[PDB]
Parts: sequence; C-alpha cells; structure tokens
Amino acid sequence: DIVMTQAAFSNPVTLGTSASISCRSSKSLLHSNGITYLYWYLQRPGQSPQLLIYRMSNLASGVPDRFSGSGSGTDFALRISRVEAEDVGVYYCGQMLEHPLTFGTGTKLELKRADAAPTVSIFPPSSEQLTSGGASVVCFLNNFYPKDINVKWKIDGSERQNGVLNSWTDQDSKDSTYSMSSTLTLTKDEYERHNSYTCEATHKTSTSPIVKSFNR
Amino acid sequence: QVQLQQSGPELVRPGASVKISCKASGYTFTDYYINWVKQRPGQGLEWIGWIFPRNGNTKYNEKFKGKATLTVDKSSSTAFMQLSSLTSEDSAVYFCATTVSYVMDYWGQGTTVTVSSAKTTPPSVYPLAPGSATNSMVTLGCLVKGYFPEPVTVTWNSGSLSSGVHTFPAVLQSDLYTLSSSVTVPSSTWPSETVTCNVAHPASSTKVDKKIVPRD
Amino acid sequence: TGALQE
Repeated sequence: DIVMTQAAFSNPVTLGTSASISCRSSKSLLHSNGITYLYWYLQRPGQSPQLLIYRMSNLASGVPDRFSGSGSGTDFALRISRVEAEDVGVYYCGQMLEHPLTFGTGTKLELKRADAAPTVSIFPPSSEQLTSGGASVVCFLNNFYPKDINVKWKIDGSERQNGVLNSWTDQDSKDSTYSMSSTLTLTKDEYERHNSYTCEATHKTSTSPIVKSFNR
Repeated sequence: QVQLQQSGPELVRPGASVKISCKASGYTFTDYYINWVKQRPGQGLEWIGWIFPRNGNTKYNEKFKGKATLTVDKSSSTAFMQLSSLTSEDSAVYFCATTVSYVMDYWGQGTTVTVSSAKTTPPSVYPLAPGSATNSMVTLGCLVKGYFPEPVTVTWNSGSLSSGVHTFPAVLQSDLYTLSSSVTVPSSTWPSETVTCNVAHPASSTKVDKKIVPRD
Repeated sequence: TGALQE
C-alpha cells in the first residue's frame, strides 16, 4: 500500500497572503504514460469534497486560478496564491496510481491570529443536576490563540485527572480564534465531600496558569 | 446538471447491516466508475472500492474485505454500498464519488452511519450560572447532558442572542452524548434581563427552555 | 486507478 503523509494543519495564513500544503508519497506516483497520478481535494466545513488539482499540476474546471499544484517525485505541494476566507477547509492529497487508492490525513488550513489569552470561567454543579445525584463542574476557555492550550482540574489544591471531558471548537470564522470546554463530573456525594474547585489554564500567552476557582 | 444524491442519515444496531444508495443524474450512468470512500472523524478519507455500472465489475480495498458490497441498479441510475455485520468501528460518513473526467471529480452528499446499541434518551439540560458575581462581561452557559443520538440544536433567547455564543462538539461518555454551550453578554444585561438557552432534540421530540438564574 | 477510470 502506498502511504501519503500530510501535516495536520498548514502554517497559519494571514488572509490575502499566500499558502502551500505539502504531501509526500511512500513511492513514485509517475506512470509509464508520463502522468504523475497525485490528486488534490478540498473539503470546506459542512460540505462534500471537491476535486481541485488532478495529475499533480492540473486545475479542475471551476477551481480558481490561484490554486496551483506541483511536486518532485514523491513530494508534492498545493499552493494558494492569495487565500480567501472561502478557501478554508481541510485539504487531502490522494494517490490514484495503484490500488488501493489512498489519501493523506488531510491538512487543516489555519489562519494567523494575534496572540489572544483564554477567557476562563468556571461553573458549579447546577441545582437540578444535584438532584439527579450527580454534579459536574464546567469550565470554559474561550477565544484564545494560538490553539495549543492545557487545562488541569484541582479539588482543594490537588489535581484530579478522572472525570474530565474535553471539547474543542474549530478556528472561528470571525475571530480565527479557538475555544475549549472542560467538564469534571463527580458524584453529588464526592462533590459535597470537598469545598474548593479550581480550573487552571496553561497557555502560551501568560507565564502563570490562568486560575479560576470556587468553593462550596 | 451532474448530481449524485446519496441516501439519508442512518442509525443502526451492531450486528445489523446497512445499504446506502447513491442515485445519479446528469450523465450516462452506465459508463463511469462510482467510488466509495469512508471518512471517520479521526482519520483521513479511506477508499472502499469502486463499481462499473455497465457490467457491474467491482474492485475493493482489502481492508473492506467482506464488509462492503457494491451493487448497481441500472434502471434507477442508482448505486448501493452495503456494509454488513456492523460494528462501532464502522460509524463514519460514506461518500460515493464518480469519476466523470478525472478521478472522483463529483462527490455525493456524505451519508452518516451511526452504530450504537443505545436507546433514544432525552437530554438533561442544566443551567450554568456564574458562581459568585465583578467584571464587565459575563459568561453563562448550558450543559446538555446524556442524550442519544445526535444531534441537538442549541440557541439563546430563541436565536436573537446569537452574538458571541459557542456551542461545543458533543462527547460520547458511556454511549451517551454531552455537549455544552456558552453565551457571553454584558453584566448590565444580566441578571438585569433574562438569558435562556433553547435545547431541541428531535429524536426524543423534547424541547427545553432553561432560564439562566443566579445560584443559591 | 485514474489510468483506468479516466
């Protein structure tokens, strides 16, 4: 099986700028006929894939001119002249040389944003859930950049890894920002056996973890 | 003029099998290969195999051994892919892509097969109100806990308060989904005015309005 | 394969 390796995200691109996404194939994709069978597909959020480039360097009717494609042997690249918002999505390269047809993990095109710190908020288990015999503490880290962030939960000054559930939004369409939601779910009984709950965020913007907490 | 209409969303029980359709229009169906691809949230695009409508010839990707079976109905310009002996590892989106001019230059809608043994369960929506309320902006939220299957539509104040909201992807904990949504508004406007999240879950026909009220 | 399908 031929393997295709792509990065998860492209280097951050400031709108109007230029951008390129790489892709390497575990074997030459050149065919006896002289055609290199590497293909490019873009998948805009909430849509079906779309063919952009075929046979390494050709544009598919309909695709904008600012989309070009090149490559050397087992190394390829998709280049976007001047990136428009509409160009955001995940890009997949695909080898159509031999069976099985195989694609790369796809590369998400990220946009460059000015560093932004995490707006953290923590919330105590609701009154209603406390009746269900359960208690989860929710903590929001919204509108931060760059994306890499870390969060640790503490109960009375002592971290706890269990009971934590995380979710992460995709780069926003207006902020080019990132957000995250953490949730520590405990027993109403275990919850009431302690008093201090803290949500700490460790992000590049600051040296000290951002700290939000509450007690009883 | 060339369009491929795939079947709708499917929820199936492990063990069972599913048939996805892909009806074609706009080109002579019989003369062009129809490819099937599989896309799982955590992977790339995995190629299942293709079928040539005219003589029903067919080639598969070993990895989709006796899982997928491609068939064609010349009389409906329809192609079908049948996955049998369903497992949660089969939960994914299944595209059908025909190669009219260049490999997979026309893609289907991307049906979504979900395999679970879970029963439709109503979401428990708990309000997330600020612990001890300082600052100038305030963030409130809602927790839509333990529901199945997806999706659930969240809105604030029937949608009017769509300003700076953030609805996070759902997470699967013990066969049940749980997502949270946060909304950020000016302090002068809360508790001043009411803030409400509208959680809808079609499957269970439930609709809940949660009045975000101050703790006690 | 594109050499077959195209």
